[PDB]
Amino acid sequence: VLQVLTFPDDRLRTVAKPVEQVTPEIQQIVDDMLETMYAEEGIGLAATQVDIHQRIVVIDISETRDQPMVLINPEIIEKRGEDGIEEGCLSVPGARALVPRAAEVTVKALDRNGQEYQFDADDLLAICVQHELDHLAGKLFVDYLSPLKRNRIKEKLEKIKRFNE
Ligand SMILES: [Zn+2]
Repeated sequence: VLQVLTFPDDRLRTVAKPVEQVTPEIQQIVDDMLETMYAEEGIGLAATQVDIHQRIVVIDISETRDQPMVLINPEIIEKRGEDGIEEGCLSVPGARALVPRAAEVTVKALDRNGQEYQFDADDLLAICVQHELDHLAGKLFVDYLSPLKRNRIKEKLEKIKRFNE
């Protein structure tokens, strides 16, 4: 029954806790998060973004939208090089900006079945991994921008929700 939190919500700054065991409940969070992500046409989503404060990320960067990746307790064990591309975020609707990142990452994680696995990534996946793990640390891509640009984005989003609740 998930919707995405939007900047400047303080719940987006919560540091996620490790998942302890991959239970059917965790599997259900995973499934729901993938449905949300596809419906919002995203290529990644962190649990923190739907107010679930546990280290779960889902990603699909494929143009055919059928190559899902599930990352439970992901950890970047090595970063190499520098790169960056234009990023957006379902939690920052309407904003896009170049973010400096590592070019390559080595990532360890559990899959949807609790199997630990390790992989290297570059290009869009490396970027999306970094972006999504930032969320689990309470960081948003607008944190890499200038204050004036970030403040404008914040003010525009606050306006949108000013009559809520
Ligand atoms: Zn994001």
